Amino acid sequence: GLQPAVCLAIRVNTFLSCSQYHKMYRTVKAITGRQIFQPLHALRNAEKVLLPGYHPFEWQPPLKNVSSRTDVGIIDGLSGLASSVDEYPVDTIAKRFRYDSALVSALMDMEEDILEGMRSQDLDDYLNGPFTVVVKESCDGMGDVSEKHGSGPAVPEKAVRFSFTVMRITIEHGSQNVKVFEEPKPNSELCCKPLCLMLADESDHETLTAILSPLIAEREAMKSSELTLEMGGIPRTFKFIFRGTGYDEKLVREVEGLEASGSVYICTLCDTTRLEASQNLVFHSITRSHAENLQRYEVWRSNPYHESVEELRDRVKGVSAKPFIETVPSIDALHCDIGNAAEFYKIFQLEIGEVYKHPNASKEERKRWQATLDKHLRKRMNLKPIMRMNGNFARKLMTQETVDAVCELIPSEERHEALRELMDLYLKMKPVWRSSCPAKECPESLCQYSFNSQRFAELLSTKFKYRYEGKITNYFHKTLAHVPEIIERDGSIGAWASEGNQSGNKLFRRFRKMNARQSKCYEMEDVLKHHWLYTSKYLQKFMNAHNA
Amino acid sequence: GLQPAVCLAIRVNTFLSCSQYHKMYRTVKAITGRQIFQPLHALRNAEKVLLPGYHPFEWQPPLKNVSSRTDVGIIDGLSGLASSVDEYPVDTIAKRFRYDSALVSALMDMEEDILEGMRSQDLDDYLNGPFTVVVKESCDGMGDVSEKHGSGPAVPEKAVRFSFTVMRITIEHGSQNVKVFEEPKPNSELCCKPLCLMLADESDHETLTAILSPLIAEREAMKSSELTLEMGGIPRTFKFIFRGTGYDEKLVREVEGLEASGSVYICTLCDTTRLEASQNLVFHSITRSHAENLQRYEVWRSNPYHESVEELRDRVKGVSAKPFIETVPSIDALHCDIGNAAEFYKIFQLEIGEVYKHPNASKEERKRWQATLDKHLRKRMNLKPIMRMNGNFARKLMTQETVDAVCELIPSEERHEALRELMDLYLKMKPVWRSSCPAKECPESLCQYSFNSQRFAELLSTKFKYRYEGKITNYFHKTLAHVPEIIERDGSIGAWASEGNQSGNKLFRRFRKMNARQSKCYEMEDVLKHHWLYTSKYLQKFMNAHN
Amino acid sequence: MSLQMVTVGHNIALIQPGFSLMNFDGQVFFFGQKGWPKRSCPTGVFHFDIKQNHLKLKPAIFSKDSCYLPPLRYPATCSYKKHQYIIHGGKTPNNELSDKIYIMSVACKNNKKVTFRCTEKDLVGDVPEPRYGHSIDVVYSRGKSMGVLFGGRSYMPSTQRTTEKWNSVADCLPHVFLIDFEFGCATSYILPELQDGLSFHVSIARNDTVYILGGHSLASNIRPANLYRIRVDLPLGTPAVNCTVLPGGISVSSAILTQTNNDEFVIVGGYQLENQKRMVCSLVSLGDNTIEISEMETPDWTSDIKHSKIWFGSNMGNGTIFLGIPGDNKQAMSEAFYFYTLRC
Amino acid sequence: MSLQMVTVGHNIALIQPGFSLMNFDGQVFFFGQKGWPKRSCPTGVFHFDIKQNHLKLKPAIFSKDSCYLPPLRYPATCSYKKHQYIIHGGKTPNNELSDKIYIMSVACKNNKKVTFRCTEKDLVGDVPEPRYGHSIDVVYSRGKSMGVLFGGRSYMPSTQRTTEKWNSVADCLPHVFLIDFEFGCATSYILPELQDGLSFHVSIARNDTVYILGGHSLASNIRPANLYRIRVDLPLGTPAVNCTVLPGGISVSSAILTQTNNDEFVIVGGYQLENQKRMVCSLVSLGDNTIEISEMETPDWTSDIKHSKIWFGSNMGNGTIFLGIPGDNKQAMSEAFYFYTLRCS
DNA sequence: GGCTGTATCACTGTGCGGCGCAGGCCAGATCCAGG
DNA sequence: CCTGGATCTGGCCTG
DNA sequence: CCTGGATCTGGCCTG
DNA sequence: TTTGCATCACTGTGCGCCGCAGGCCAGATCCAGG
DNA sequence: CACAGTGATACAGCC
DNA sequence: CACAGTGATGCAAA
Ligand SMILES: [Ca+2]
Ligand SMILES: [Ca+2]
Ligand SMILES: [Zn+2]
Ligand SMILES: [Zn+2]
Repeated sequence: GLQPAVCLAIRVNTFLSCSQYHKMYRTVKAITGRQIFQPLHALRNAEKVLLPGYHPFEWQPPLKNVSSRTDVGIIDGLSGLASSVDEYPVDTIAKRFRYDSALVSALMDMEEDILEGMRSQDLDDYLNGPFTVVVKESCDGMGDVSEKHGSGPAVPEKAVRFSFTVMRITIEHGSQNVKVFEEPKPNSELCCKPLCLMLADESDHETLTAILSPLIAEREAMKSSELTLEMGGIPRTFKFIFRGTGYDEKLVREVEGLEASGSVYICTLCDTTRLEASQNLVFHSITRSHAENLQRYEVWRSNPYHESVEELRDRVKGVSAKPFIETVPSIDALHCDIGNAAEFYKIFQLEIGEVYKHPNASKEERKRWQATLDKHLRKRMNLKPIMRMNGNFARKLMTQETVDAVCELIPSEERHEALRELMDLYLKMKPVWRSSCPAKECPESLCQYSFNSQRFAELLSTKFKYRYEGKITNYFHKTLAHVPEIIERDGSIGAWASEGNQSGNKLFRRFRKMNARQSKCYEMEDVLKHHWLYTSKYLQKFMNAHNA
Repeated sequence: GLQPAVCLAIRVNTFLSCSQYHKMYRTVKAITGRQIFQPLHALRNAEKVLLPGYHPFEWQPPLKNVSSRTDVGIIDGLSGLASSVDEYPVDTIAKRFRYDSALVSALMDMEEDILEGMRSQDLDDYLNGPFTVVVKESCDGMGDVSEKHGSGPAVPEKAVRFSFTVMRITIEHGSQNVKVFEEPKPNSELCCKPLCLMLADESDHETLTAILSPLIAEREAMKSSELTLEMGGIPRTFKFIFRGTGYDEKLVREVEGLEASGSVYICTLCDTTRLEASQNLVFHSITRSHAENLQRYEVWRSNPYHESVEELRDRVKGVSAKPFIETVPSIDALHCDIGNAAEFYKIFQLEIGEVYKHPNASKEERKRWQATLDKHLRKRMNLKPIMRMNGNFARKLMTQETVDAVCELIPSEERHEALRELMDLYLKMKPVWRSSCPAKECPESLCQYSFNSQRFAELLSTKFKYRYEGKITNYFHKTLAHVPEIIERDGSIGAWASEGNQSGNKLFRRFRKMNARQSKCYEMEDVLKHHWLYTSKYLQKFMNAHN
Repeated sequence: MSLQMVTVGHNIALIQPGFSLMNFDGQVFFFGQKGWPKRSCPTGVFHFDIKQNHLKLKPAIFSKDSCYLPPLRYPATCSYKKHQYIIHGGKTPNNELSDKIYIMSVACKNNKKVTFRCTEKDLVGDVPEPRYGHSIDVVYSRGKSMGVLFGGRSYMPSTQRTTEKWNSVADCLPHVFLIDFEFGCATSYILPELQDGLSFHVSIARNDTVYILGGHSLASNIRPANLYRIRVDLPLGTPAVNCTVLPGGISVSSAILTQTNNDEFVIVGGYQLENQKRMVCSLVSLGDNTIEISEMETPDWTSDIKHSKIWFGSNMGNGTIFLGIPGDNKQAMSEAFYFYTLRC
Repeated sequence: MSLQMVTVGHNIALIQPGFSLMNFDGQVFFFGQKGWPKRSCPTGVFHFDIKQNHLKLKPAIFSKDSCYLPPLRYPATCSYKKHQYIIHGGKTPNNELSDKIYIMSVACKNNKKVTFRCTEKDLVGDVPEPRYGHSIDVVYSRGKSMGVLFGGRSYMPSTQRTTEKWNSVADCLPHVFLIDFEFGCATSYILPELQDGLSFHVSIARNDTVYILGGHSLASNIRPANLYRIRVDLPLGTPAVNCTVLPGGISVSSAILTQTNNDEFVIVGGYQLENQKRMVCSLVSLGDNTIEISEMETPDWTSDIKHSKIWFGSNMGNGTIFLGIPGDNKQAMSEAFYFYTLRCS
């Protein structure tokens, strides 16, 4: 005899569907006699406690422009968007939770961990102090999401997911803030809770704002309030700090009112140009923000100083659109690693082709250098050739052994020593923006980041001046300029990366294939419910009962 | 308390991996205190009983060029192919069973099925008579089977799978041949047993022959022998019949030594040409075979009559290569449906823009006609516009509601009458090659296939002269000219189709990522063993214990 | 009535439902592109140029004293003759409604290249709320000019708007606003002959009258066949606004209005019902006091317009309509809309 | 030696490892394509035409009396002066070995278009088994001609071949066959100086001698540096075959042999070990009794040949080698092989 | 002695986009050079 | 005979 | 001034 | 009350291929006037 | 310094 | 006439 919460945890954590759990339960009951598991309706009744819209909560003072009804679960993501024939045509299916309901469901799932942290931090148990919750929000479009047949809108073949992850819960005790919770695996798929799932292009700006504006409305509403929640029989108060860092650079340019990546203003953290980035290469400070971008859009739109296009663009520094999502100025660690690996791949193709001696080359010469590099990488590093740079190819490529393999194909020895010092500096700088706490597990590598960055910049300026004279990539400038400032501000890069969101994107296709109804009007509700149910910390403790 | 065979059937049939099963077993044992499930080494110990290489068997006469050992399991599919730098290079990772060991294991995991089937026909369970076992062999190449990193050969990103399916078993009692077993779901993925997995292009002829030649050698050895097998405590005597119907037309043309699909000789069953198939359309007979193709290749190679190349091709009828796998002249029903659906899609597109009245057109207005048809099929029939036509689009397109929706876009009612008559004739003819027994499910629709096919051919010749004068597609000739002879020869066409092998391709794509090691040297053995275990009827009867 | 298909150049994806074509010195321009303005055209105003059935959108710069305005998606446009354009309302690409008034006029003209002047006008007094789908017109009474604004669609007010129904719209109040473009003042007027709200209607301007016909209401969800004449008198004192219900109206929403001849207007396109599309056209001939709406002949609609579900488009000014049809199920590229040109 | 890269036209995928180039009247031809012959070229014999570094394969028809032969993948080719070519053995594209002898000769020549004549010759007597990787040569002794065949690689015999080891090869017996092309007879000769089997070796033909050097054995899996001179005497009675072991041999397998000058041969390419490739060339100068194998200068190998694992290729006949290199990784298109041309003065 | 549990091995996928194309065959323009 | 801008076109940044 | 073949090129069959 | 099973409109396996899309910016490229 | 698998094997602990 | 899911709901049976 198993409890239905235990059978629910076993069904959702071993990736079983309802149609396969029913066969397993039916065979176990019909062969062993007595009913070991529970039927499907008991599990359906048991999962209502973990979904949002179950527990009573109260905001103080009441949030602006939301309803105080507490039994709201999955709702339509369009938010009453008028689909009449006279208006802008909609072609989007969207389902979402309310934001406060998702927050109270996550906190009531994390209840046992919060009480265990208050026990283990030498604190009390009936403390009802102002808990400060830090969450991490992420958004990423997806491709090749093939739409279905049947009646419905003419839906595009993409999808956009919005997620959040509770990162750290503190409490005020005396004067110091002690940490009663901290996520041990922050870039995991187990803790990235879904919030809104829509089927539209990430570059379709009108549909994107029309779906994402209620979320930012609720988020701005609860950015300045206090949530009272009865946790274990005692009411406790919760403040929230929302930190949007799970975005790639293109979406940051889109939703922050900045130009595209090919512009002359390259950094989403400072007002520098691409020519000035290739001359200073280190010395830059973080200046951009959300309020500054709003003020610069108002300067662009009103045009108070009576200038032409070029002088106004130089005044507002590329801010030519209105921002509608507040994001944190930081670096996505995964895409930074992938972009740096692709730039080093281009460096490896140019150094075996003697471009520093022969500045002109045809296209078949470049194809031959690419063919030689791919064949020798298969020979030495056991790396098959791919056209889209992954993260595993990035982690295997940035090694000194790959530099030895490529240096087998270069006749000169000063080019050998130049590539060796370049990869040595890159591997001295890389563990700072990938470790989750670089002040504890690599503090000497954090202390020598500016010296190694200046040495890397001098090496790029001198020994590779056929490639980095008057131009640089954006991720090289992000890696060489702003990393100690982001470490001094946030404490970690890489913990706040968008990698758990991509692992959730891996889970999304699996739940869409084998854990949802195959109907166009029913897929998003089922995928949202099951992905919320998979990331439940209450159900993940039943699967760790053996080590308890 | 569960026996390890029951836990193995639960882990296999609910698509559970070994790691997820270990998690479930660990938490059930930790929260209950009892041992409900069995640990994974007990599942591995009970797993070896169902794999080939466990039971003793004996051949009479012994098989030529085949070993006498009975404990052979998963062997290398290269079969000792030399891989040094002097000779022709290898590029594949292949693993396979022996053919006799796999047929013995497949016959032994359906032991209770054969015993109950000979019980239900009022026979004795101690009969040792000669059982005739006819199987259905299928082979299909796949694409987008992505390569892995690591040490190993330069592998292509394609895969070829060989499989078989035991269709029916028959004992000779008295003067007539009463059947004991019959597969109820022939196109299912629960009955298509994998035999050989390899990583190569199907259009690479040398590597395909080098891997498939040991299997054809074993099959040719077993074609004229007899197998003794102790089943139920009594030795039984089996003899086998092999039917290669699970091939599409492209693989049949490549393997049986015939010309390609766009040739002037269009039928893999007879010797007609495309023009005389476009003139007669009904009146043909099946002439081609494997021995005749070998004789025609010998006539081509020896050139005994001293002819030019064109007169020699006219004498040989396009057999310019040597065949190496014996296939029977049948018709794949799935690709027949897909090809006829694409032909009717082109007919609808050419009927919208009235090519019968204005024969010349640019490609821009052709794209306009295709856009109009796509929008109206999304609006009316709820059909998403697809690029590659598949079977569900064929099943939803071949309706009278679809031609009633298309008839809103064309002005004339003469074309309404023509299209409605054409779709009515096609829907009268389709359940003859789709049903698994047309002599019992639709005998009225079977007995007038000739009249309906002659009416369909006359309607193509008259009301669609602008497209089908001088050229006809291959599957239309196959559909209109041959299938009464094929159903008279066999009894069914849709049962011998290759839909089970495509469902096996789906299972292969699942098992490659979810139930196998992620290594180049270890993925094919794990996928072959797990796909063998998934197809086991002994484990599949455990999941039907509610009866 | 000749219907002719128009091919568009390398920027098909800027034309969206809700664009507006303005006319300056016989040249046609473009406003209301899809998305925020790019770096290839930072102003968003384009040169609408159709010649031998090919459409090329060329960028148009602004003057140094201009205000760089967002692409409004459903504004209220009117010409005001010195010749300029008044736009009000519309949807910002972040789906917020605007209450600004922008005045677009030609600053300087060179050899086939025009520089515009966009000025934002302050509006004080009984101001209208931010809305879209409404109309504006200029009337001339006793040597003075006044802007007559009728209601449209807006969001719920700030004390009634919930995030579960954030994008829900409601029709505006049926008040009539008199906008003075000299001082930027606006006064509202409650008229008892106008009880229902109205949106996406047609508004023809005579000397001192505004003929408002068609429209669609959200409360009862019907398209009423009502016709209202709003007569404005402009004495030395306060103005006198008088509405009058007339028979002969048509059930019309989201139609296109052109002026082919003097005191002669043509209604093209629109929706009679939700799933039913309006394939007929209406000829409106103005007079001194009486108007009449008669039938003209139906133009030869092609097979893809008769089976389309929606259309859009606006007036080019030379008695010529530029209307669009949704393309071959969008997909990646290969044209999302099928554009046409209709001449009268 | 000048090494020069050659671009190939719209049929890159017909050249496979194991092709053979024949030479007729100064023109180079092609045989042994990949796969069975298509309808664009039903014979499989092509016109090997390299001019201003571009290769175009044009089809070549056969005569009406010809036999349409399969593409053999590792035959034994030799020239026999009408001038003709003798091929024996090889692999059919269904991976079966052949024992036929085809005689390729020019039937009629027109303005830059050649029609061939392929005749299959009956072989009776002490016939060799079907094999590949072997060699054949023609010797001239006292106004008569004889074909000298040495052993190669074959499959296991029919009473020793199992389906679990179906594609396993074993070296042939070291017997020497004397093939007469007048009557189609063959007699074998057991010689005590030849104990090991040999495959992929080089065989140079003087008047009545055959110099067999290099090779690779399968039993001991080494490449021996042995050199054998097979002297054939052709009297009125039975022939006398005498082998002689000489010092000076080289450890060579799968090499390319060309004849740049009269009584002067060049060994290009091959494999010295398995993972080790042979980047040196050997100059062989024949005499009346003595031969010597000296060093020549190493040609300037490019960066993709020095780091390739395998090569292949054959002799064009004008002292010019056509060798190939596996396509840089290959993305299933855009040339699966990189070809070169090496000249020798 | 036998049954159960856990570490080890080198790899996987989610990290981007599109359109018809590959292969082969055959007939119809298309063009270049010999009387 | 310039030459002063319109305007394609290809390369480079992020996905 | 033909004209008799080489040879591209696009359309059509199966996947 | 708790179990069990039908019902609903859909899914995928049915083929290929290479760099692309989107945007920005500086250098050719060219066309007609200061 | 992503992280939760993927399955066979080997060896320690234990009953 | 492919076939084994995909999950919520509704109603009959226990
Ligand atoms: Ca993405
Ligand atoms: Ca296939
Ligand atoms: Zn910066
Ligand atoms: Zn036929």
